[PDB]
This record gives sequence, structure tokens and C-alpha cells, in this order.
Amino acid sequence: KIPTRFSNRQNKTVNYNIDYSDDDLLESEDDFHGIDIVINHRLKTSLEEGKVLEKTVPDLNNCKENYEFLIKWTDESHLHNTWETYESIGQVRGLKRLDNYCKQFIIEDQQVRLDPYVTAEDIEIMDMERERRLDEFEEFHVPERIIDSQRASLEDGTSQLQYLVKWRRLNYDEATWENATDIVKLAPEQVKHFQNRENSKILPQYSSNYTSQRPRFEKLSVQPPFIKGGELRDFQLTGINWMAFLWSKGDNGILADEMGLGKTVQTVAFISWLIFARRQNGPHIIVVPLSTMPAWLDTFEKWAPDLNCICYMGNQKSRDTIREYEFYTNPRAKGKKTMKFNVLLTTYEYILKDRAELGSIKWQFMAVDEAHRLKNAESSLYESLNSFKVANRMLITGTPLQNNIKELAALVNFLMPGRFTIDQEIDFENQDEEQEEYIHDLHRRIQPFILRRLKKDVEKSLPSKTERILRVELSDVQTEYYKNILTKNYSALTAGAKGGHFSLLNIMNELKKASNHPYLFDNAEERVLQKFGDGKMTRENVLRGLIMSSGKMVLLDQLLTRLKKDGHRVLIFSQMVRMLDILGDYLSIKGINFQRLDGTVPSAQRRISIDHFNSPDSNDFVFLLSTRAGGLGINLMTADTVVIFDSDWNPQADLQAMARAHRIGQKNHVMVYRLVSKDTVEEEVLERARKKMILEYAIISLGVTKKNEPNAGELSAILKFGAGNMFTDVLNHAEDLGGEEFLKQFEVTDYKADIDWDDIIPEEELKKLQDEEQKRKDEEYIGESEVRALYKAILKFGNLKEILDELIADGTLPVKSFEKYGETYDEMMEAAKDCVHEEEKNRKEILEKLEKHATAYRAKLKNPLTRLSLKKRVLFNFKGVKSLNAESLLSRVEDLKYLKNLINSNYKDDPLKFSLGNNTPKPVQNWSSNWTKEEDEKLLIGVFKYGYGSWTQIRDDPFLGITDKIFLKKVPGAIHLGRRVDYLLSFLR
Amino acid sequence: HRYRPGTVALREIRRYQKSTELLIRKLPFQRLVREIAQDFKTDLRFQSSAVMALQEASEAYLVALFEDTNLCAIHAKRVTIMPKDIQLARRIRGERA
Repeated sequence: KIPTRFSNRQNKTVNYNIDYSDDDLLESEDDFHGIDIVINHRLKTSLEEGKVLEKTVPDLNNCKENYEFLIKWTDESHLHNTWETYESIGQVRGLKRLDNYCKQFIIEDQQVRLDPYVTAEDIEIMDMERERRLDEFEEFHVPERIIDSQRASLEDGTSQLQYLVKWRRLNYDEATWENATDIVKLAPEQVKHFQNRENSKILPQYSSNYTSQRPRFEKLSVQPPFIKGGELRDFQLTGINWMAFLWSKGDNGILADEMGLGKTVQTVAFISWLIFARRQNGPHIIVVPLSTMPAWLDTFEKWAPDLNCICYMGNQKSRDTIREYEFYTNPRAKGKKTMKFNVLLTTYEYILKDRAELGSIKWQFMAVDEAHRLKNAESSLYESLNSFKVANRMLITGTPLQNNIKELAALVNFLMPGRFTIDQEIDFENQDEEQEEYIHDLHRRIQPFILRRLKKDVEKSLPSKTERILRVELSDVQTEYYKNILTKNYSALTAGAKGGHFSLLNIMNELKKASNHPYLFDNAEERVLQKFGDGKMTRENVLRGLIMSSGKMVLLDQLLTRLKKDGHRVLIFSQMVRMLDILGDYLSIKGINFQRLDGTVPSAQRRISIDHFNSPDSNDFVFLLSTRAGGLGINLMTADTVVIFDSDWNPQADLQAMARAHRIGQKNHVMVYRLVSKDTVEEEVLERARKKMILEYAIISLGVTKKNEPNAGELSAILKFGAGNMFTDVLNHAEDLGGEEFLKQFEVTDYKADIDWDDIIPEEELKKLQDEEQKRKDEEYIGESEVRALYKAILKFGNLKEILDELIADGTLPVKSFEKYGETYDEMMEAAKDCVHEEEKNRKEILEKLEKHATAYRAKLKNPLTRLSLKKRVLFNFKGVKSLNAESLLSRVEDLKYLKNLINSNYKDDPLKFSLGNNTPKPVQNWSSNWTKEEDEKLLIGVFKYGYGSWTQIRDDPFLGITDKIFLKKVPGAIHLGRRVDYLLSFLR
Repeated sequence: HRYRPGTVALREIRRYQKSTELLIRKLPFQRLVREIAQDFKTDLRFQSSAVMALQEASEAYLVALFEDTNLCAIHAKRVTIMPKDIQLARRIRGERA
């Protein structure tokens, strides 16, 4: 508390507060409709003056009166886009955006149109990207989801219903408040989905309370009815049964099916089964990669349209919009907030970013797609997702084990933490029976928890894939670079370099670079060019370097010539993008139409290159990939051959690389050529790769979904195979029980085509190349609570016998049996008729006695006459609820049954086409709103859909179009609407 | 509403003198340190704390140099600093001497 030590130094006091206020700077500090996006331009401003003056270039002021621009304004909804002109704008915010648009697009478009050196390929790719920008901007007009509705007052516009609209490719920060009428007239299906989304049958708060008492699951041999979608296949149905049986035992699992089998459809159908069948409709979270997330969104839109699936991406304000407009049914409360959504789709980045706002949610299910990202137990995603309070988890992946058993240990610890332990690593040098016993124990321990289906087990039309390992001899430059690096020779590695800045850290990386190409090193092309091309550097020698600097490039050139001779297309996969640059320049000076994909390419140009390569009229021959890019969603159906230039440490990356072209539905026999350098560092790379492949074939492949005696022999055989090295009509495009099939795709075929310096670029190639160089110089260049709750349902719907399931699951009834609620409704309806007739019998005899007394008093005047006038000018208790309307209960029951039978008899296909016919009701011209016979049919249609007395639901229903005709000093009101409903039903009946 | 030229600079002066974060990005400074180090010898590894200590040393040295430079510019009846102010500061400090 009090300080026990002080300072005897007599210093002055110092104010240490460094907090500053800028209130002395307000003299120069303080004392929403503008141009935001410009989309399209039109060559005619007002009218077509003529076709003259079509030559030359316009200036900036010339385009100010010649073009009209499509404008999306600030805080607008991409539907109020206006075709404006510079003189029609005046001076608003965002004029610099319009100037930049006009300058850049008009100047560059007329420059590429009017230039003489622009080819047809450039003009068609700029037209294609212009059309891509045009229909990408045109996609913003279509709504995608309606968030919330409000009643807002305009400038003397009384009250207007106003929807919160999300668009197709826009996010929740572009969600806008718009009129209900044009949204209904534009996309009424989303309006009907929104109207289903208020009074939905499935809520998180109505979920079951299964606490280790889940019901037994019977096997489903048919597709369930609540999964509408398309059609479910047999293997997907067995996966559904496996997931349901695993959840019935309270166990977590890994769906280890191969890519292309439709794992998304399987988990969407399992979520639908968990919501509809087992009534576990609480908050579920699905964590997916961002690139595949539209492929999950359309799957939820197609297969489970009745679900409240929401998307969680974007910046801070969009996630805030999702958080306080869509998470809770009651966002304005302060106590316990229950959830509104059913499924939350999100990514890893917003799990890490918003773990506080998402970890405090009692989730019922987690589904993590691409669980190999979760392969590390030390990563931040692992501790973020492992801290979640989720009862049941599921991991969806294609490769459960990639490097060793520690990764699979991390996955099974994330699934269920503690009954499964792995502490002993595997060693191929031991090969004892105890290791085989451990492997069989791991086989029998994770067998029901992993379901794996291969592409060779289902869809019996897939052509086989055979990969060939080719080993080539290094060049002299590669050999001397390998000798200089391995026996480090910094002075010799510098040599003729002026800078001489060589880094020999990561020795194995430099050895791999030397095994790939000497041109990866700095100042290395000059030494090859001066010693072989005689210093002239005139094109043809430089490419002559590019084939003979590396020992793999001669085999690659021979393979490209052989595949150009045939009708085949080739993908080239590399680990380094600088090698991709080397091959890109090799095909550039070579003159082959190539396309490329790496990490530097943005996703728009990636999609452009993928669609250009997959087009049926594609002139592209070779497509280059960096191996670890693009995700699992790259479609490369048109290609036939895959060449792995650099072997990955992880073989699952190479399997994904060869499965880029080996997808479901491939019409050609796919071969993979793996380019290997002899007696270099890539040999132990392939040794580690085949060790990991042997491990994956041991654990994962033998535990999918009299042979147990031969299992102890074939595990020993595969461990003897894994303990030995492999290093002790060649490029044919042809190929002519499963235990010896894995003994294939591992042999090494050597290649010793020693070709001299001058024997490449022959007289056919040299004549066309020298002519192009010569032509270039010429061209330069039931209690009481249930009784009152059922009484409110009688005034809304009517009879509770046929609507017992509707009121119970919507919260209008308590947690009780359906037969107990049905029996209480029938007893109250029967007792209402007897109590109504008891009071009406005594009232009839009262007026007879009062009329007799009035006749006696009439002769005295020629009092009792006032007694007869007062009498001339129905409540009961059923189950403790007093003053119940016994007369109105039977009248509303008969009126609702007559209205429901009349609508279904003649307007079963469409209830909005109901007409009153020749029946003319009383006029309602004294009301403040224009009420006609068309408005009377709209009110009666909403009574059979929303219920009687639901004035808020009738006014918010914009299908009838009576939102502005009802006020809730204005007429008609709530009391006037109730009287007109009873008078219309009594007149028709 | 446009601001007078000078009050924004005073706001940044009052803002950056309060906070103590590093005003130079980490990766360009690491690249600069490695480029400067690699001419003395090749194959140099760097601890993260070593580059951080070099960063705060550069921060303190350059902030003190701009204080001396601002004093030189104010002494020359100016509010704009110039390279002649910098070479005066370093000379009087003895760095150019």
C-alpha cells in the first residue's frame, strides 16, 4: 500500500501525461450522393449524328460530349445506375474516377484499335476481358438473399415496406435497403424464401436434447425425401449411412474419399439428415477453403434450399452486418441470444480473425473441409478450432496421411482427444514382427472411423493412369556446378561475375537448382554463351544453350516434338517459378503457344487461362503449373500428358498434380513423365517420396471404409520393398491382383541420347527461324398455459386437429405430446357448443316475459316499455380460462374450413388467382385507402396463408400487394380489418 | 473542406512523438541489412533479435539526426529541412570530420 522507500532528491514535479488533445487545432480542422463506379460507355451520346469522322483519336473534351457513361452512385444498389453525361453531372464527388475511366479505357481502347502492330489474338483477348467485365458488372443486378425487412416513412409517403437486399457477387457491406415491389417483380423466389425464413419449421432453439441417448439408425436403401436436390448415388448413400451410424454411436470421423466423388454433396445431405430426421437443427459450422466456397454455396442452394445457410467472409463491416443482422432472432435484447441461422460457412482466416466472436457459440456440428491444412497440431488453426465448444466434429479430406504417422495422430487427436495414442515411429530398417503388429493394431483401431472410396472402385469408365520415371545424364555445366557446390568453391563459383554475390546457404536447394538448370544461378548464361555461341548472342545460339545447359531439357525438347507430332496436350509441373520462367522463355523463342499458372498470377487471369486452355478451339499446346498452387479446383480435362519436372518431397502434392488432368470423365489415357537427374540430390527426394507412398499404401490404403493370414506376409513384403533402394519405345504413348500393381509405377528407365551441340534446330527449323530474324530487320520495330395458447391458435388458424404439428413446432404450443394437445382441442370445441346453447336458451324466454309486461303498461298510458327495448337492443370457462368466446370459436372454425376447401378446390395450382366472381360486397369507399374488390380478394388470400388477425404478416406479405393499403387517424385499422374478414366469410357462406 | 498546409504536419508530429512503434517496415529493413552484410562475407545468418536491435538503433540515430537537422533549419530562418542542414549536423557531430 504505502511506499516504504522515498527519494531525498529535491527534484521538481514533472507531468508525465503524454496524452494530447487536438482541441487547440480546430480552427483549421472543423471550424452522400456521388460517382462511385463507372461501368459502361456508349458511343452515341444523344442521337446518331452520322458515320463520318470515324478516323483519328478523340481528346478528353471530345469524349465529354460524345459518350454517355453508366454510373453506379455512392450508397446505391446497382439498380439505379444512370446513363449520364459530363454536362448532365455538373460537379459531384467521384469525378476523378470518371476522368480516370474515360482516359484509361477510351485512350487505350482506341490505341489498340488503331495500331497497325496489334494482332487478332490481342484484339480478341481484350474483347473477351471487356465482355467479362461487362457481364461481371451485370451480375450485380440479380439479388441473392434478403436479410431483413423494415417499415420506413418517406417524405409524406406514409409507411413503406423496405427490404435489405444482398446481391450475387457482392458482399454484405453492399447490402442495400430497397423497395419491396420491384424486388418481388424482379426475383420473387428469393422473396418466398425470405417469407419461409421468418416462420421456418427448423430453429436452433427447437433442437433435441440427446445426451448420450441418440436413437438407433436403420440403414437407408433409398434417397431421403427431405434432400430434394438431384439424385443421390449408391456410394454417396452408403457414405450417408456410415456418417449416420457414426453419429448414432457418438463418434467423429474422417471422410477420406478421393476428389471428384462429390464429398460436398455427401456432407450437405448429412447436414440435411441431421437437421430434418434427428431434429438436430442447431448451429452448425463448416470451415472450407475460400476458393471452393462458391462451390459449397451453390451446393447448399441446390440440395438443401430450405436451410438457413449463411456465408461469413469479407471485411470488418460486412462481418459486423452478418453478426448484428442475421445471427440472432432477437438482436435488440441483452440477455441470452439464441441463434437464427442453421449452417455457417466460413474460412480459416475468419476462424483465426474472429475466434472470440465465434468461439462463444454452442455449436452442434463442425465440418472441416481439406483437413490436411489441419495436419499440424502446433498451428494456430489447430488451437483455434480445438478450443471450440462443439459436440460432434468431422474432417473431410482426400489425403489423411501425407508425411508420417504424426500427422494422422494430430488428425485423430483433433477428432476425439485421448483414447488413441501414437508414440512410436516407424523404421523400415527394423522390419520386425512387432512393427507389423503395431501396423495391424493401427489398422484395426481407425478402421470404422475412416471411410475412403477410390476412383478405381466406382464410376467404371475412368481410363488408367501410368506414370514413368525417366532418369537423364547431366550436362558438363551441371556437373561442374554440382562439383563446385558440393565441394564448396566460392572463388570458383564467383569466377567471372562482376558482383560475385553467391549464397551457399541451403546447400540442398542449390543442388536442386543445379540439377534443374544452370541458368537459375546468377551470371551463368553469359559463360555458356561466350564459350559456345562465340559471343554473338544472336537468338539461335541462346536457345541452343537452353536445351544443352541442362540434361533434362534435351528429354523435354524430344518429348515436346513427339507430342507435337501427335494430337496431345501437355502440362508441365514445377516446384520453382524461376524454372517456369526458363521454360516460358524457351517456348517463347521456340514459338509454341503456352499458358502459365503460378502464385504471382491473380485469380482472374488464372480463370482466364483455365477457360482458354479448356476451350474446344484452343491453340494452346503446353500449360505450365507451379505445383502447390490453385487448390483442388483446377479443371484440366482437355490435357493428356503430365510432366513432373521437379519431384516434391510430399508425394500427395504430386498425386494432386497428376489428378489435375486425371479427373472424372477424362476421355484419354493419361501418362506422367517424371524427369529425374542421375546421381544427384533428387534421388533421395524420390527415396523419401517412395517411403511416404509405401507408408500411405500401408496404413491408409489397407484400412479403407482368409486374407488376414496372407496379410502378415504381404505387410512383410511391402516393408521389405520399403527398405530397399531402387537405383540398382522409351517415350511411347501407349500402355497395354492389386498387390503387384503397386509394384509398378516405381521402375526407373534411363535415357542416354547423347546429342552434340549443332544437331538440334535442323534445316526445317533453321530456315523458318533465320527468315523470321531477317524479316525482323526489314520491319525494324394440458394446463392453463396450454389452454390459452390453443385459444390464440383458434383465432389465428381455426381447428387445431389438422394444424397440431404446425403450432407445436413453431413455438405456439409448449413441450407436450401431440395426442394430448389434440385431445384438449377436441374437448374444448365440444364444450363450447353446449355452453353457448345454455345462455341462448335463457335469453329467449327473458324477452317473452318482458313483452307481456309491456302490453299491460300500454293500456295504462292510453316503465315496462323501456324494459323491452333494453332487452331487445357468450362467455364460458373450459380449463380455467374465463371469458372465452364460445360463439366465435365455432364460427371461426366453420369459416376457416369453408375458406380452405374453396381455395383448394378451384385454385390449387395458384392461390393468387382467386376471384370473388359476381358477388358484390358492401362498399368501403369511406376508408382513407382505396379499397376495391381486388383488395378484398387479397385480404382473403392472406387469411388462408398467414392466418386471421395477423395484420403484421398480411401487411409484410408483398405478394398480395396490399402493403400500402393497410395502416397499423388512418382507415382501415386493425379493428376494421377484423370486421371485414368476418363479414366477407358470412356473405359468401 | 481542405486543411491549411502545416496543421496536418503538426498533427503527425504530435502523433508520432507519442507512440513508440517502429516507423520502418520489417521486411525492407531485413533485405537492406542482408544486402549490406553480404559484401563483407557471403553466407551470413541473422537472428531476428539482431535485426530488431539494428532497427531500433537506426530509429534512434535517424530521429536524433532529424532533431539536429530541424535545429539547423530553424537556425537558418527556415521551416524546411535541406541536405545542407543534414551535412551541417553530421559535421558538427564529428561524423563528416
